[PDB]
Amino acid sequence: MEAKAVARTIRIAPRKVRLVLDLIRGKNAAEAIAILKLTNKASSPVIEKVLMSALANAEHNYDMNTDELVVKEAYANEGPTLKRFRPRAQGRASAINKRTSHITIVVSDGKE
Amino acid sequence: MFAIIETGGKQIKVEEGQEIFVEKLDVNEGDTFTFDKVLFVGGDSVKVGAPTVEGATVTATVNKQGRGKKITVFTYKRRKNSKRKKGHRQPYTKLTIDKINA
Amino acid sequence: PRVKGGTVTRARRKKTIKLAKGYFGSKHTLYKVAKQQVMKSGQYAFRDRRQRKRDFRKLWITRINAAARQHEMSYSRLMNGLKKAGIDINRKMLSEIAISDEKAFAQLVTKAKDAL
Amino acid sequence: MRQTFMANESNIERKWYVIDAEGQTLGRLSSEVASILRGKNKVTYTPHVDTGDYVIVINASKIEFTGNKETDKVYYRHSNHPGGIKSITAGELRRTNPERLIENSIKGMLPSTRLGEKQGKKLFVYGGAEHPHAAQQPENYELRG
Amino acid sequence: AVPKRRTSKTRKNKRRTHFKISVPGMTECPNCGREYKLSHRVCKNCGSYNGEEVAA
RNA sequence: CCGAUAGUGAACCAGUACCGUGAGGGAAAGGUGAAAAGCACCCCGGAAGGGGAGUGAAAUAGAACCUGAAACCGUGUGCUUACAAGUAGUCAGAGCCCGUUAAUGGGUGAUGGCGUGCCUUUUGUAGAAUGAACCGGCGAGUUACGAUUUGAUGCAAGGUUA
RNA sequence: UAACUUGGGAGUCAGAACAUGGGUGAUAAGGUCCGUGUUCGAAAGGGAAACAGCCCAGACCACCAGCUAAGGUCCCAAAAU
RNA sequence: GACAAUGGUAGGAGAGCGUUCUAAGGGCGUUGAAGCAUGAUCGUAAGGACAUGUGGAGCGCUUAGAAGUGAGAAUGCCGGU
Ligand SMILES: [Mg+2]
Ligand SMILES: [Mg+2]
Ligand SMILES: [Mg+2]
Ligand SMILES: [Mg+2]
Repeated sequence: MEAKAVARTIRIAPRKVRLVLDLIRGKNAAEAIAILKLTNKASSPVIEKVLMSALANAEHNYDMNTDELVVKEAYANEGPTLKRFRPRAQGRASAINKRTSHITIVVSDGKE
Repeated sequence: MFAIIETGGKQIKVEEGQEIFVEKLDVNEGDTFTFDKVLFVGGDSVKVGAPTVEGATVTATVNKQGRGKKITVFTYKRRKNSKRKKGHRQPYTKLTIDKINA
Repeated sequence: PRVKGGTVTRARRKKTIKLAKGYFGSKHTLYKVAKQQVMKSGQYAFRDRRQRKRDFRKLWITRINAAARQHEMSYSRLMNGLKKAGIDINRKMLSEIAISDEKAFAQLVTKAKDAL
Repeated sequence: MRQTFMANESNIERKWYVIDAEGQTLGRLSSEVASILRGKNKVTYTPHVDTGDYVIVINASKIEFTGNKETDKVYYRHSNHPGGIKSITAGELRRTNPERLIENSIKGMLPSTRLGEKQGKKLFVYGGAEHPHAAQQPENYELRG
Repeated sequence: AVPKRRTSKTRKNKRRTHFKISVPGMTECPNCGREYKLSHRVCKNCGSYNGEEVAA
């Protein structure tokens, strides 16, 4: 059928996450769990949680099975932007952007 | 067998059953206009001729007498303060053919 | 009574930008650039209508001469043959004739060649 | 806009011709030839496409030059490195790679467009009196000189 | 020193046809029934590179 | 007369935070819904966050809560693109696809012709002279008194009030 | 078919090239200073390869009609090898 | 119906569109206002209706009057990207 799950205000930029997604989009679940769960980065824990969480809600609420579950689409969008500033020479400043994110996964089975 | 006619200041090729557009004639719908100037009719019995081949008459129906697509005019000189803009539609008259030369 | 100048500006700017559909990069989203590119467009039209008339006169002449090289009647001998014959038509009909039917054109050239 | 015949890739015809190069001069030839390949001299001419014909040219070597410009007509390219100019050859190129000579002498009477460079590929020159392309049932052709 | 021009939305993307990252090596376990990476250890259950030789 | 970049600088915990040794200078920041009825309960999760279930007419109104544009960023997809010299469009136009505020239709566009941005200042600028990173907002001939002429209007050798 | 007066309102006072009679300068200058006239400036379009001023000519709008001007007719690039 | 004119900066004259508010008249609005978005529509232009979606309470129209009445550019202020 359809299924999804979300994470919001996650304290990572979009891009660094977006690469990791481009290792995902199209696969089957089990594989993608593995793919995330091995690569040594900071996003892999998070996406792993959100993915398996999505399978959780799909299982409990919608009563699916796990074989045919595939990643229909996934994408991360921009979030609030905690402006900071690091000092710098000659009496000046420079405003860092501590970025955020809103991760979106939509697990699907494809059938009814 | 087709023939060549005159209208406005220009000409058209017509085969019988064909449609045409042309600048306005100011003759309402269904009032079948009949041309009087013709310049050529070929095919089988070929008759090229003097201007206004005589004995030659076309008939046709006035389907629609509408208006055109509003093209924009616009233009300007550069680095100066000048410009202009004024649309212009066009009237036309839409005919199809019965009875190539009488 | 102060006047919030809003509520029109955006609308005007949409009436511009929506004449920028098919333009490249940031020319189809931004007001400024699409304004000035539009103005180039309208001007270009105002020379292009003229230009198409010039063009198709060239084209028709080209095709016609490509016909009358068959009888080795270079294009000018012909036309002078036509003004002398006491007949005259446009171009584009010599084109469509000499494209869709050959024989008719041949009979024209006979009618003109014999006036020289 | 109104009626007039235009020409497509499917409303088309293309042919393969022979031309003797011997006993003939270079100007007259290249002009008339690229007056073929350009699509001119056909009443289906439409210049947003290629009604370009094909042409075969045989026995280039016997072409001839009037006056000097046997030798005092120099050809120049540049190798894009500095001081890499080359007068390296002259009209003696007729002796060696004469086919190249013609094939550049025509491809300057054509534009640099994408079309114009497609036409020029529809030419095949042979300084020798043989050709492989007889499969096409090619024709002869008579120039006006 | 500096750019003179604005780097448009195309070239910023074409330039990024190579920040992708490679599909890492993978294979199922020989008797731990799951995936891991090649010429490496499982991290589970008892370690299985040829079978258990470790605890962690 | 203004209706949150206006109007007190200040609609809110402002002469505050802040800056400066000090005189002193000086901010940004309104809105859930009718009523708090402000998400019991299950599930993943360490949490946060979320999917469900429910309150409510509506929760894509769920607290960073009316409306939610543009820049900007993405996900997918109809068309198209790897011998090609491009102020980027326009004109002509095949091919492929689609069907409208139903009319000389709309989306894309192989290929050809044609074509050196905008304002300012200038004898003249593609200009290698200047300004603009984009977009949203703001923002510049006003008012009194008086003279003068123009047009109108009422009276008329009279007219007019402070 | 314009000319004059009165009244209201301004703008302009840095001009350039081409030809032409001249001064200066070296019978030098895309020079400078004057008279004379044109065009540009405030005017596009066709030709001069390309171009503010040279040459033909003064755009109300639209047409897939025609005849001509300067300049051109082998290909590029329409038109007489 | 004829005849003729209709390039144009500085600049002079004239007719005009829309916004906010007011006065008067006449009208619309949960059986969904305004705004917003989309659209292949009308007008010579500035511009205006219409259909649909979102939106959740005020708005248009005719006549005339007064204006803080229009913004692409200030090495412009602010905000966001
Ligand atoms: Mg507000
Ligand atoms: Mg201006
Ligand atoms: Mg100067
Ligand atoms: Mg701005």
